[PDB]
Amino acid sequence: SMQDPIADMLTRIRNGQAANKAAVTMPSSKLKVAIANVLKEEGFIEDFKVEGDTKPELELTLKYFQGKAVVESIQRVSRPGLRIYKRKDELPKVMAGLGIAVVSTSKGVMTDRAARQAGLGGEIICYVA
Amino acid sequence: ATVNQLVRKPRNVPALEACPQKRGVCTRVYTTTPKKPNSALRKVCRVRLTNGFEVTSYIGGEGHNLQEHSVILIRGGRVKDLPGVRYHTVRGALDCSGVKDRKQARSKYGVKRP
RNA sequence: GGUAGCUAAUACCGCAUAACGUCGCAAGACCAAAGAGGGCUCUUGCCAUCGGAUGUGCCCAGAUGGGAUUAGCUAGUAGGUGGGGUAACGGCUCACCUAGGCGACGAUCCCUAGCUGGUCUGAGAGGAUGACCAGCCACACUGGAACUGAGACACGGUCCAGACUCCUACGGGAGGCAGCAGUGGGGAAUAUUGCACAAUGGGCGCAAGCCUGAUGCAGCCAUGCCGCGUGUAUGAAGAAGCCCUUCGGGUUGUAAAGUACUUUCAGCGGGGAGGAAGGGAGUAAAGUUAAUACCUUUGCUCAUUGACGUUACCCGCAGAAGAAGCACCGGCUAACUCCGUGCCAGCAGCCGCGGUAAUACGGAGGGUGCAAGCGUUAAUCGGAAUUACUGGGCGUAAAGCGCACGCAGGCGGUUUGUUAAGUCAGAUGUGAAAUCCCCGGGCUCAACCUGGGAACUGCAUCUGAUACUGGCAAGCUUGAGUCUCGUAGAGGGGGGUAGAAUUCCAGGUGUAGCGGUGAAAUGCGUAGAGAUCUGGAGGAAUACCGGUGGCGAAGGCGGCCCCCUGGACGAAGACUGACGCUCAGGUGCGAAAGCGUGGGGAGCAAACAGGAUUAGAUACCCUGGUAGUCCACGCCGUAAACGAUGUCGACUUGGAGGUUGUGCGCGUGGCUUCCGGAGCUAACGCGUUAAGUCGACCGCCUGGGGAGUACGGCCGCAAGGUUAAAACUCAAAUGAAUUGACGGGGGCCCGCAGUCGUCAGCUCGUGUUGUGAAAUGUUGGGUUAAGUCCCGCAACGAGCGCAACAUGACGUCAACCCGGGCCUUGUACACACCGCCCGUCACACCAUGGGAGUGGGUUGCAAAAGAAGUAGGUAGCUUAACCUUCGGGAGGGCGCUUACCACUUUGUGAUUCAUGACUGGGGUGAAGUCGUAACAAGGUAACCGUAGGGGAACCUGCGGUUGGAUCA
RNA sequence: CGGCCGUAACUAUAACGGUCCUAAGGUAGCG
Ligand SMILES: CN(C)[C@@H]1C(O)=C(C(N)=O)C(=O)[C@@]2(O)C(O)=C3C(=O)c4c(O)cccc4[C@@](C)(O)[C@H]3C[C@@H]12
Ligand SMILES: [K+]
Ligand SMILES: [K+]
Ligand SMILES: [K+]
Ligand SMILES: [K+]
Ligand SMILES: [K+]
Ligand SMILES: [K+]
Ligand SMILES: [K+]
Ligand SMILES: [K+]
Ligand SMILES: [K+]
Ligand SMILES: [K+]
Ligand SMILES: [K+]
Ligand SMILES: [K+]
Ligand SMILES: [K+]
Ligand SMILES: [K+]
Ligand SMILES: [K+]
Ligand SMILES: [K+]
Ligand SMILES: [K+]
Ligand SMILES: [K+]
Ligand SMILES: [K+]
Ligand SMILES: [K+]
Ligand SMILES: [Mg+2]
Ligand SMILES: [Mg+2]
Ligand SMILES: [Mg+2]
Ligand SMILES: [Mg+2]
Ligand SMILES: [Mg+2]
Ligand SMILES: [Mg+2]
Ligand SMILES: [Mg+2]
Ligand SMILES: [Mg+2]
Ligand SMILES: [Mg+2]
Ligand SMILES: [Mg+2]
Ligand SMILES: [Mg+2]
Ligand SMILES: [Mg+2]
Ligand SMILES: [Mg+2]
Ligand SMILES: [Mg+2]
Ligand SMILES: [Mg+2]
Ligand SMILES: [Mg+2]
Ligand SMILES: [Mg+2]
Ligand SMILES: [Mg+2]
Ligand SMILES: [Mg+2]
Ligand SMILES: [Mg+2]
Ligand SMILES: [Mg+2]
Ligand SMILES: [Mg+2]
Ligand SMILES: [Mg+2]
Ligand SMILES: [Mg+2]
Ligand SMILES: [Mg+2]
Ligand SMILES: [Mg+2]
Ligand SMILES: [Mg+2]
Ligand SMILES: [Mg+2]
Ligand SMILES: [Mg+2]
Ligand SMILES: [Mg+2]
Ligand SMILES: [Mg+2]
Ligand SMILES: [Mg+2]
Ligand SMILES: [Mg+2]
Ligand SMILES: [Mg+2]
Ligand SMILES: [Mg+2]
Ligand SMILES: [Mg+2]
Ligand SMILES: [Mg+2]
Ligand SMILES: [Mg+2]
Ligand SMILES: [Mg+2]
Ligand SMILES: [Mg+2]
Ligand SMILES: [Mg+2]
Ligand SMILES: [Mg+2]
Ligand SMILES: [Mg+2]
Ligand SMILES: [Mg+2]
Ligand SMILES: [Mg+2]
Ligand SMILES: [Mg+2]
Ligand SMILES: [Mg+2]
Ligand SMILES: [Mg+2]
Ligand SMILES: [Mg+2]
Ligand SMILES: [Mg+2]
Ligand SMILES: [Mg+2]
Ligand SMILES: [Mg+2]
Ligand SMILES: [Mg+2]
Ligand SMILES: [Mg+2]
Ligand SMILES: [Mg+2]
Repeated sequence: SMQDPIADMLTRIRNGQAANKAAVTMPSSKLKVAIANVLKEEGFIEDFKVEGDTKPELELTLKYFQGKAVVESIQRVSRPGLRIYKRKDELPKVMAGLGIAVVSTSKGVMTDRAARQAGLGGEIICYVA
Repeated sequence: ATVNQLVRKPRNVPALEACPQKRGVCTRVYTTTPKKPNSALRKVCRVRLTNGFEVTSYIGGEGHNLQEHSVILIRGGRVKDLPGVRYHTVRGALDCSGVKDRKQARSKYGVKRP
């Protein structure tokens, strides 16, 4: 059964980029939208939008630069079978700072850089580069 | 292996008894043929050690002085072309004499300096 | 030791006193003490109570080895009430009451073990480890016990017992180095029967001081770490002597000598810190005080205290004098020659080296690396991502349970609220010192010593945050499920029935053969077979349809009809509201063979018999033929039970089919087959039915063997299944693919069918393909005597051959039959089929299973036993302190007795170790014997399970698999 | 429900072979 919707979102992006899809759609959730917001603000995806009400669908517009997909890697870190939490000092650097780690903190989902500047740890959702 | 599986279930010289040498008494002294592709009369001896283990030991160098009831110091070291020979005799220790007329690698054959 | 007498106290005992003490609700009641010293005064001690500090006892949580081939354990056991007990809570103890308590988050049992700070290794995470130094614990000849005491159940105390050993007048007595030194013993291996309390600390003492094997030092040992020396400069004669040499020379080697010098360290002789603070003397003033006393304190001055020690260190003397070795030089790996040897002698970490020109053995010359050390062995981590948390795998290399259901467990769609367990933030406390690290400081430097910091990643508590996870509450419909209508199907169970055929029986016709094979023979037949026709009996299986077809969880399921019954799928809604996924253990299903009981038995056919074949033929072939194959019921629980591919979910270009629904040629579902894209893969290949990209959960792997074996457990009627090691042994085993060669594989051709061979081959450059060995070209369609020529073609060209003008390509042999060419295919071959290779048997050695038994260790259970001690009781005996009416009394002691309990004894189990006639296989070891099972279609395709048979590999039956060649 | 003789790279033994004969030469197990 479906036991990790976030890993599914990341995979839809990974597989979408590898297949040169313009957009990818999926069942929405508040956490998926929170992650989509971070990906947009850091410039990994172009745009997102939620459509529906009873069964909302999240669409992500993927971005390509010089033919190549911009999301070169995207990996689930914390997962249902093994949750991963880090203190502020132990927050991971992705690609020596050139990538992002998405972190769920008590002040919402944000990048590792924003968590570190806010002085927060949290759950490491995924690495993006 | 999954994390849950690991949580449930996590990941040649025996007669010396982890000593550098052992003393022993020669119970038989003989020659034996090496395995293929080698040919020689290789000088060995069965040795009962002070800990009660009986083992075959190799006698190295050119010419030896060991009988039955000779008291020798063995060390680790197999002889590749004698299966089941896992120990060497120390030359120039206890009864076992130094090799006669050696001039190079003298300290390996118990030979005092000319 | 005993007896009698005598004597002191800070020994001992009342009495008095008695409250911020004890008991008590209160009223009350009750409890202590010691003096000594200096000259009344000071100092010190004594008692009580409440505090401090320190030490110690006790409780809780988490953490701290291995084993399930230990799953149940527990009766003071778990809790309660009350009495007792302790410094103190407490089953600590006892009586009674309740029937609890512990355990898969591993109790109980077994094995190993002192724990920690740290230490070694490692980039880290880990792994290994706990010697020295410091914290904690435990023990003191062995077992037990208490006494004294603030503290002990006491290392150099007591008592008892035991095992030892020693003194004795034989009656009895004595002892405990795991203090320091030392001895014997064990061992590969670990030091002097030293000096001193001078320093630091400890005991006692007002102090002086005494004691202190703590400690400070010295001795021994290259055991380690660190520092220094063993000369320095010059010096061609390129001396001899080496060694090598194409005899030119080269190299050692400026090396030596010779000549200038230097003198650390060692030796010898002279000077000289520091570790010494203090303590002792009278004097100085002030404070206590009747006092300018004694005492206290601080100053004051004078002597004096060092085990180390002939100290560190300094100065002087003499002279290169007294001081260099060890390993290595085939690759890995820094360093090469000659001589000796000739698969010998020997080397070896691994691969290997040695059979007459050995950089590998042994010596030498030269060289390389380390250096007062160097090597070797042992041991740990590393490299090893080779147990993979960080950080691995499972189609074919080792690895997906045969398939399913499912409890525990893990995981969990979406929204809101709440909570704040996880998580996060901050603060506080703690995290000993040493060690590590950083910046400094001190020994001439270094090692070493040392100041401050950082660190100690942790733990706890408090206060906050609320995204995510969890809890709780309320929902939602998208996952999952229910209902309605219909569809296809060898899905299952039961019963019936049909037609074809085989065999048999009866009878007719008919007459000499039939049957069988490579060829035969056995066999059947004139007692009439075989053939043919008619009638009958009986069993088993269902031609065609039929299909990479369908159904089933898998195993599996096939004529037709009925009865009972399971699942799947589609359409259109409605309904429930996360009800889900996975699943250790558990449970069920599970081909064929096999087993049990009862039936059945046509055909087929293990075994078996005969006939052949063959060197033999326990086979293949032939003629027969029993179990079995069939049915009922029960068991077995395994297969190459395979897609060699676990289940569930999501996502990611295409093409061509099959099958089965359904909506309007065009859609849309389910199941299924082939090809192929990205991607993935060692490659082969896989490729929306993934071996791609992800998530959840499970199963499984960790070199080849030994071995899926032994032992133990469980299961089974048995056969056996299941769980599952170790010693030992090798440096490989293995997968995929490549070039050859080879095939009793295929296709196509050729030849009277030195060498192969006058065969038509063999190669290269550049380009391209492949991770790569390699490939392409050179293959293909034709044609030729010919890689001859033409045409096509990721190849484009070129060379040697052919041809042309006897001529022998590159190389090989360390010279239907035969030979050869081209393409393709299988291969376990590469010494290339004259290949490789299997098992019994024989011999040697090694480890090991079973085994009548034999000898120990540990331990359960049931009893016996009862030293000493402590406690309880007490007819007897006895008595310093208190009381007394002087008779005694209270209280005590002894003895006796009871309880608990050590030694020890007996019986009976368990477990473990050692050993054992004999017996089973296993492993290793150039060239043994018997065959030839496997690899090619391996000459009968191979293999899996099972059964039977056989000297051995194996053979045969039944079902299964392709991991089988062949088809022109 | 059998004789005879030979045969393994140390011996020893004989998995093996030959030979003769039988209706068939005693299997498993046990000794
Ligand atoms: C100690 N431990 C529990 C061992 C273990 O883990 C085993 C295992 N399969 O994992 C055992 O089999 C193990 O439990 C076990 O049973 C062992 C043995 O049975 C034997 C036997 O019977 C004979 C010789 C050697 C062994 C052994 C060394 O393999 C034993 C090892 C045992
Ligand atoms: K050799
Ligand atoms: K108790
Ligand atoms: K109680
Ligand atoms: K540790
Ligand atoms: K003891
Ligand atoms: K005391
Ligand atoms: K002292
Ligand atoms: K891992
Ligand atoms: K929450
Ligand atoms: K479950
Ligand atoms: K039959
Ligand atoms: K390839
Ligand atoms: K599983
Ligand atoms: K092994
Ligand atoms: K080429
Ligand atoms: K061929
Ligand atoms: K044996
Ligand atoms: K035994
Ligand atoms: K065969
Ligand atoms: K078989
Ligand atoms: Mg007193
Ligand atoms: Mg009183
Ligand atoms: Mg085990
Ligand atoms: Mg076992
Ligand atoms: Mg009580
Ligand atoms: Mg308690
Ligand atoms: Mg111990
Ligand atoms: Mg590492
Ligand atoms: Mg210790
Ligand atoms: Mg430990
Ligand atoms: Mg006391
Ligand atoms: Mg004592
Ligand atoms: Mg003592
Ligand atoms: Mg001692
Ligand atoms: Mg000894
Ligand atoms: Mg003394
Ligand atoms: Mg080199
Ligand atoms: Mg030579
Ligand atoms: Mg080692
Ligand atoms: Mg490792
Ligand atoms: Mg691996
Ligand atoms: Mg295989
Ligand atoms: Mg395999
Ligand atoms: Mg399977
Ligand atoms: Mg299931
Ligand atoms: Mg959730
Ligand atoms: Mg919290
Ligand atoms: Mg510390
Ligand atoms: Mg919540
Ligand atoms: Mg049906
Ligand atoms: Mg039936
Ligand atoms: Mg059957
Ligand atoms: Mg039967
Ligand atoms: Mg037949
Ligand atoms: Mg037959
Ligand atoms: Mg199996
Ligand atoms: Mg099958
Ligand atoms: Mg199949
Ligand atoms: Mg399998
Ligand atoms: Mg199907
Ligand atoms: Mg494909
Ligand atoms: Mg077995
Ligand atoms: Mg078993
Ligand atoms: Mg060619
Ligand atoms: Mg040509
Ligand atoms: Mg061509
Ligand atoms: Mg010519
Ligand atoms: Mg040709
Ligand atoms: Mg045995
Ligand atoms: Mg008694
Ligand atoms: Mg064969
Ligand atoms: Mg065959
Ligand atoms: Mg085959
Ligand atoms: Mg088997
Ligand atoms: Mg047979």
